Amino acid sequence: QFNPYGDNGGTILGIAGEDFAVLAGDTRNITDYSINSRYEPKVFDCGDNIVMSANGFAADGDALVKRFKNSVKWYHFDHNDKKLSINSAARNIQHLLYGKRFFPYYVHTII
Amino acid sequence: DRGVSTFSPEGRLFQVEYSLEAIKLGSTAIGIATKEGVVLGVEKRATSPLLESDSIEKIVEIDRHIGCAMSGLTADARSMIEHARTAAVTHNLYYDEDINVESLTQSVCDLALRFGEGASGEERLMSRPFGVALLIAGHDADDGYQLFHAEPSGTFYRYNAKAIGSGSEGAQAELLNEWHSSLTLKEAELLVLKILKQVMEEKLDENNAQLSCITKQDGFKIYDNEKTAELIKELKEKEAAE
Amino acid sequence: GSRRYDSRTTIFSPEGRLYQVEYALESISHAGTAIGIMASDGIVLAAERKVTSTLLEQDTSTEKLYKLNDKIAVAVAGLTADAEILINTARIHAQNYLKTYNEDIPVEILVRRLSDIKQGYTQHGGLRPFGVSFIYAGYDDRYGYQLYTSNPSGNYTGWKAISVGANTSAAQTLLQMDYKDDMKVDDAIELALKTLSKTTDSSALTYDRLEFATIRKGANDGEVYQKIFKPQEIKDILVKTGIT
Amino acid sequence: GTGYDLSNSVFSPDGRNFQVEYAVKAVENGTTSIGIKCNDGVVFAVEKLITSKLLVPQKNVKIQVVDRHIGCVYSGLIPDGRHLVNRGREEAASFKKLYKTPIPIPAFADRLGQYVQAHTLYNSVRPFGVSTIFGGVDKNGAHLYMLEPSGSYWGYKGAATGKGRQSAKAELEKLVDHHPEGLSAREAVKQAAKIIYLAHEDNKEKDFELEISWCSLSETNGLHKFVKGDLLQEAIDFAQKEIN
Amino acid sequence: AGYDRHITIFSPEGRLYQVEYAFKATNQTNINSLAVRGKDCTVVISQKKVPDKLLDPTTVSYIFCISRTIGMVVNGPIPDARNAALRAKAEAAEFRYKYGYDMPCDVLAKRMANLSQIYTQRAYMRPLGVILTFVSVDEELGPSIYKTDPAGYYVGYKATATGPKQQEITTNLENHFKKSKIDHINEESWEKVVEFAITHMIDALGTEFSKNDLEVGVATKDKFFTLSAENIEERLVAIAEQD
Amino acid sequence: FRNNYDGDTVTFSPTGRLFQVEYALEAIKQGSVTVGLRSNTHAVLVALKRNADELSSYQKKIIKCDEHMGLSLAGLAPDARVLSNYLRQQCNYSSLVFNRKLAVERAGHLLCDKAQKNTQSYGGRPYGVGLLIIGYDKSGAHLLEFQPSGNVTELYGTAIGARSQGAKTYLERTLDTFIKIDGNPDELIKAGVEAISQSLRDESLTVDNLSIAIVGKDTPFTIYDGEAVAKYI
Amino acid sequence: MTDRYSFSLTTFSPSGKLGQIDYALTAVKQGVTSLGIKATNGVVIATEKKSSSPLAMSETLSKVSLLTPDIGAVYSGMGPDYRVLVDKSRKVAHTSYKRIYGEYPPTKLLVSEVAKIMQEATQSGGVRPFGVSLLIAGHDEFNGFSLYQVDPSGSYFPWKATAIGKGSVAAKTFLEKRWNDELELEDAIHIALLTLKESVEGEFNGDTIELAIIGDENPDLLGYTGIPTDKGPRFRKLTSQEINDRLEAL
Amino acid sequence: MDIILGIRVQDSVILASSKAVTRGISVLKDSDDKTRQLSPHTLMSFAGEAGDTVQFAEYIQANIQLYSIREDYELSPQAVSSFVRQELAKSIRSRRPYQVNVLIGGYDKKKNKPELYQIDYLGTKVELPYGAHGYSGFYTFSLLDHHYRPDMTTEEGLDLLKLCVQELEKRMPMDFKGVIVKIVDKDGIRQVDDFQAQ
Amino acid sequence: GYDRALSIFSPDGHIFQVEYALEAVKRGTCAVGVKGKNCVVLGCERRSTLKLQDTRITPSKVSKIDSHVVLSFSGLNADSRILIEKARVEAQSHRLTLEDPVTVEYLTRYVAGVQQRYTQSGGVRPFGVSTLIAGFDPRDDEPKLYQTEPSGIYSSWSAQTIGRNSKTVREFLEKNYDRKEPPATVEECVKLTVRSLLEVVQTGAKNIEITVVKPDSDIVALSSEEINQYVTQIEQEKQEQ
Repeated sequence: QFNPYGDNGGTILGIAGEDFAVLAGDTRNITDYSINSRYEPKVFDCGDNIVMSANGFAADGDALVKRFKNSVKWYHFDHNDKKLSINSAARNIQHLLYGKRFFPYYVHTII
Repeated sequence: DRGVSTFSPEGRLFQVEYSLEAIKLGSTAIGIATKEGVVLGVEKRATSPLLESDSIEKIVEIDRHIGCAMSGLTADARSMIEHARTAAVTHNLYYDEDINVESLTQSVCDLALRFGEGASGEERLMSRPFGVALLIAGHDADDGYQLFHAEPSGTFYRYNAKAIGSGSEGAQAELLNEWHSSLTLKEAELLVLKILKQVMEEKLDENNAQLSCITKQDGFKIYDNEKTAELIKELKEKEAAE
Repeated sequence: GSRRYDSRTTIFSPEGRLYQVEYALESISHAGTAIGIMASDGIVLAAERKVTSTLLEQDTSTEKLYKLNDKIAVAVAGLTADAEILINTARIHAQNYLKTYNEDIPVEILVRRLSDIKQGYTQHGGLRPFGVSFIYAGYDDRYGYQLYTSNPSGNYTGWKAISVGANTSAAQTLLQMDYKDDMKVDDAIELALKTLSKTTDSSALTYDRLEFATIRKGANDGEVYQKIFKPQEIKDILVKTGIT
Repeated sequence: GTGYDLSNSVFSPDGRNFQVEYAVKAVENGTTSIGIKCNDGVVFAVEKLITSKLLVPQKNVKIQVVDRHIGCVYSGLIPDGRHLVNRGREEAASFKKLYKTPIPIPAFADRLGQYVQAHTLYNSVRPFGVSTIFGGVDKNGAHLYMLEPSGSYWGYKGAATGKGRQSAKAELEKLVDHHPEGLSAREAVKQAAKIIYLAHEDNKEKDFELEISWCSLSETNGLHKFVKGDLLQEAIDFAQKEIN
Repeated sequence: AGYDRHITIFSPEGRLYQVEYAFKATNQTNINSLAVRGKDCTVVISQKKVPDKLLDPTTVSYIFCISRTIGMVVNGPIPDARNAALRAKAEAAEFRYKYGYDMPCDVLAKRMANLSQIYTQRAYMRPLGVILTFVSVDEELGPSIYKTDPAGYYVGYKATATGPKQQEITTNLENHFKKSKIDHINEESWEKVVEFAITHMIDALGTEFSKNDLEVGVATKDKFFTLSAENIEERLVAIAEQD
Repeated sequence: FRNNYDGDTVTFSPTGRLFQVEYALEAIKQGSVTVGLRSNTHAVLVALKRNADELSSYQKKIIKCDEHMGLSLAGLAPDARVLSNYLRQQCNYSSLVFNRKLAVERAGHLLCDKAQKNTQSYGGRPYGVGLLIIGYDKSGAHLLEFQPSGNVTELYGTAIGARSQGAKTYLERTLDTFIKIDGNPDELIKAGVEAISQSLRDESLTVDNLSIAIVGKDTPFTIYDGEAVAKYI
Repeated sequence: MTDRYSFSLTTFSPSGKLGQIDYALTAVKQGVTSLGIKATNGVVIATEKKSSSPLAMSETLSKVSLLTPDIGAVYSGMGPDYRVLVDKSRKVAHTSYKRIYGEYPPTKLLVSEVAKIMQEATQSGGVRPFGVSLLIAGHDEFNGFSLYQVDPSGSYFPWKATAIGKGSVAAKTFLEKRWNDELELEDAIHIALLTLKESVEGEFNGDTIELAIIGDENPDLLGYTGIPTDKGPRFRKLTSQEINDRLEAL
Repeated sequence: MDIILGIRVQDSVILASSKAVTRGISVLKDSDDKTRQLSPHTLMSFAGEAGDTVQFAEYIQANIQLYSIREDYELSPQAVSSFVRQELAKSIRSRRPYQVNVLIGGYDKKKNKPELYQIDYLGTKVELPYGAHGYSGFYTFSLLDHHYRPDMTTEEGLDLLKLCVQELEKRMPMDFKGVIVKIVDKDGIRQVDDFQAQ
Repeated sequence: GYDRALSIFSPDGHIFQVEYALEAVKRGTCAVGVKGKNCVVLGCERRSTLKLQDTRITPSKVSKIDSHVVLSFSGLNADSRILIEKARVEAQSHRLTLEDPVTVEYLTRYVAGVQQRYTQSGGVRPFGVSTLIAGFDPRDDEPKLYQTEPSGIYSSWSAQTIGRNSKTVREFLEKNYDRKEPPATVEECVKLTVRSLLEVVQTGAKNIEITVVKPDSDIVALSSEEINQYVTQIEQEKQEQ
């Protein structure tokens, strides 16, 4: 039958320093025992000083990041360019994900 | 007959212009914004001595940092308030923060032109414009204290001070002179209380008038009669003293 | 657009009256007269057939008395066609009630429903009201015999005796004059024929111009019975009461 | 009585539809535009009034293509024209999608005809404020058409509508008589540039900008294309020369 | 009140003015047509007037091929005529699909008449200003002529005419049949039936026609078709060698 | 006459006019003036914000639709919100689906088509606002003028609103000059202000009264208000 | 597009009149006369085939229609309105009855259905009443033979005999004189032919008159055999010839 | 399942319902009242699916209460049970059927007689001298079939019930934490607060 | 499909359909309500355009929305029925979800909302009804009296009247009701109510009905006599002077 999901491997890491933060991730994207790419960026700069990565099923990870970036864009539009605080982005992302509670984005996301 | 969303030869929407007339007949409402908060005051204007005046609610809380006063067909303002409260709460749920005063206003104004008998643009189901204007006041981290005037036209304006209702033109002229960029919350309180007194048909007392304010520290609060009465007296004094 | 041709059947007059309702009533006022009289042991429904002919098949005809339930019947004054629409929906409400509670629908509940439907064509939809007035005669174990009335507005009221249609003013005065609480079905039957007989805009009052029905609780039984008199039965009773 | 001209789908006592006629007025008040059917294609040209030096030259294009082989130009309310091409484009896309072959010009014409005629059937819509000249090459050669706000359309040898349609038609009729064997793409382009220049007299007040497009089985491979650069200037001259 | 003249509602006299005015529109084209029935064919003649010299004569027609067997000539503005044509073609194609056999001429006429009747009763739909004449050689009825109007009325004819000068064509045809005593043109070839058709078109209208003044449609067992300018010319020549 | 043909947009007058549309166009004239002009590297929007009272703010008249596009409004503010929001969606759609910035000319067509739908059907009303769209895309700098009738035109510069004709004649004169202010935004802006002033009469553009926006070769559409425009008064 | 006429086009006037219904009645008055007579063993309905031209084929246009094998209808007023009513009538006899109970509806019920359709066009939004009055004649096991009249208002009444259209008043009078409750079907057909003669101006033969009856079952018109309980339709349209044969003894 | 018993004696109806509410491995509560009063003289007990059980009962309660105010009258127990049967019968062929069984005990002030109605989730209704839902009948019916008499006093009913509950406590595998008992008679509905040792 | 704007603004800023709705209320029979120190009393007048009615079955004026709240009104009877139903349903719904009966203010706010909605919704006319709603909030002894009108506006009163001649009876109440000392008794409260109705009823023993509402769902309507006795003791108060 048709399986809507897949696993692209990869690993990401996020560490919060006292006045800085880091988000790292390997650049290898795979399928089973094959390598699809040795360099396929997985951590992104989404503006307002926010970095994000949705690891797991690549198609979903891309869709989410893309959706969140658009969210920031509209946030400015609808709130006189107000910067989106990290905590606000976090709550926003919770809703983006829960919106597909019954056909989840198969990803573990960190910002 | 004629459509409810027809343009007059002068480029205005009839139903909206007529809406503004109904609003003129409404009870006076005044708002003054200072760097210490915003003050909102209204004319209760009961239609009989048997009507329990405190059941007159023309000043309502939208959220802890936003409140508003209404003038005109007040019944029409219930759903606007309902919408506004829902908007502010909804925003907080999605973003874990406070809705900006300006955005909340913009949301309310978005219902304004949603009237018609089948206007091509979406699904504007509402047979007529709202017959009430609102003074939306609040505070937020980005632009501090703010006072907005939202009309049935769908447009809103920001004011340092503003009066709507029957005594509006008279009261606005007053505010023009009285207002200055360094008023204190108390100076604003007495000032609103005074202007109301001038335009009110009745003799202003803590029963046919109501004050309220919104401050970053305590948010939107409606002054209880006792607190206002003391301010009335304080006004009468400062006035008789020259 | 269309707005041009919209009569606006549901608006208020400057005096606060509903134009269409008032005109529908004006329409009903020209309809054959129908009378309803409640006795201690039964109800009587009598109506005058507006316009008739030598050739009109009276045996198969029905234009004023309709059976709604086994315990409820109505007398109609106005547009027969409009009435039949309401009659049918009425018959259905009764059966839905029966199916749901396994008890016959209390007379008022059915009248309020029908009246509510009428009230609707009064507040929304932009359609003309039904040009119908009803006299309901029914029986239930909570209020026994009952007599009601509903008109285009959707308003309804209870009565001891009442009339709808033409010359109701006269008819009501005549009834208010000779009605007595202790009446018996037979007394009522006689009063009904007398009233019509005096309000008729016709020559005489023959059987071929009448519809008659009674709801009694047949002593030798213990239950309620509706009887829609047949031409001959109406001819008989007309002779006895002295109208020949 | 009167008022037969306030609603769109209304027939006047003389069997006319005034609102459709009033639309025509908006069409005659617009820029003049034309079409010339040559021996293997069709040419389209239109007048572009230069309101001022602020209008970027050669930018505000008026002629539009449908699919890949059809050209459309119109006079009247421009927005209505675009609206009609959007439909045309959907109509052609749909046809191609089901039948594989690009839509034949005649078939396309009826699609536009049926759609425009549709806007003369109800009073909830307004008729189109444009006359359109469109055409192209297909399985059976070239075809030129002109559609009126009434939904009426026919095949033409040459066509024109707008402010100077009379001058245009005049010149077109001349070409028709003097060339029974058929003009050529190359020739029609120049000729068209002339007709526009001549027809510009009924508007000689404002300066203008010429626009030409063509669809020739030999010059464009049956694909609609705009006349630009050299070929264009060559035609502007041919006109400016015969305008004196 | 006076609006009973704008939408299709009754006037105090019980009339429907919009339907009446729609009839007025059918003559806008100033075209006359007639249909006659042969022994085994049906013919429809119609005037073809091409005023503009800039028009492509080949695209000017008021005769339509509804189906392999049904032909339809329309009296009225072309846009409404084309609306009626498209619908009839759709109705005929679907009838075949759903019922397994070709839609009979008379039935299609009834279906189209019923559609018209609706514009007569529903306020938002306006009637079409046209009169439709359907013809064919029905597999059960033989040569057939059925005509519908803006009133939603329709009936079958032995022959018929439509247009500004309808009355003259009709009386001419009536006379011929009172005489012949049969309800058709006793001719075996459609060519001679087309000639009869044009001949009486000329008598009744007191006019001469060239090959480009006419438009002809012919319906025969299993096929309806229109003639060409040259097919017509051949017809015109023949009638000439008799007068 | 007119009276019987201006009851709505679905009615043509005996002369082929659409009054409701013309009345809508009237709301624009009653609107505060706004100007737009472009060199070959930048496009500038200079708009005069108008105030209700001296205690009121000066209503914002410039909106950003994307990083490379924006517009200035004159007339019914609510309508500009509707239209600007619709425009924001199209620019947004183009980027998400095609990873392509929407061409200024394309945005023009889209606006025209949305506006037109509100002039041919019963129940709706024409938009009562004028718009000046500026942007920098794959073919350079662009300036567009949107009319509620649905007409959109590409210009080098223009102005709309009350007394707009003043600045419009100025630009039509200054043309050969400003169209060449390539590589120097501050000059272009000064030219924009030296045009908007040609339509003054009441007062003189102040700091909380002037509003300017720019986009260009290497300039993401941005809005300057207050002190940020002081250096131009 | 879309019908935006969702309000009534028929409303009450201050006098209490329903104008559109009156006007429809007026349209009916101008219609060609038609009548119905109920005998003891049958019913007859008849009208005039007012040919609109001699080139038209009068057969192709029938004013007397079979609704069910035991029910027929005839009218006066607007023919097209009648035509669609007949289609709707035939369908409703199936959808709302035959498909439920497995038998055709009794005359009164179908008439009731027809009347309902007409009542609606009197109150529904965006329509005008039907401009016709119908005379429906039928027979059913538990009611025997019957004849009804249905007006544009949706009203209907049973008759022993009646007429509608142009000369209804005169015809109604003539029928009251000849009708008795002991008439046989052939007697009614005779009286029908006489009554119709007064209302006809020109030709009066089996080609200008349309007449049908509801009488005995016609096994010969059933189409098959083998099922005892199926004896054939009671509805039968008289032939041009059968009419002439009777016009002679007129 | 939970215990749901009903006994109809001379002048009243008695309903006994277990108090335990078990969720998995733990007994969350031991004082649960599995009953709702539909009207002054009509009581309904219920057992079944976790959430549907109370949601249903309260839905019915609300409807009967609305009927009471609209008509200013109390529907007969018969009328109420017919209403409830129909609700369940719709629900059985719906997307997600209510999995609830009920006993309706009421006193018909008009007939002056107590009535007991048993209705399962399929909408199966029957009137009885006594009944149960689930496995309860299996242990108690032989006792009831034996000692039951139509003229029993409410006191005798409570005694027969006590005997049933003891049989249930002896042979049933689960600990239903005793029952709560209620009586419905001409004077309304009252609860036998003393059955923990009657 | 029908959505014509029936309630719209006129040049002077009025909504005539809502204005006319009030006119229908003025035509309705008078209704009054006065709150005591521990009760609220609702009085209504009965028409007499026709008398030969059956009082047992004819719908009465004061209706119960819930066991602790009642509603009376003036205006179109048919319209009032629609409001009573919606309110009764909302009362049950509220108990079902909040697990507590409605407060009198909540119930009033609801009714008023339904009325306001009908003033700006296509295809519908406003309710030709004005109401008086009274009762006691759950577990509270303080009396409540509210009033609503076609426009959707509402508020609370110490005493109030709607319907024909409400002008008159309001005056009586205005110069007969002391907020300082409200009718400290059900008896002296029911009397004040009858006195205000006699100013307009004009001897109406059978033309006057009073309903008394006390805390904790204690509601009851008086019978002809009980009332007739109040009228009696009152006419004497006059003659005794």
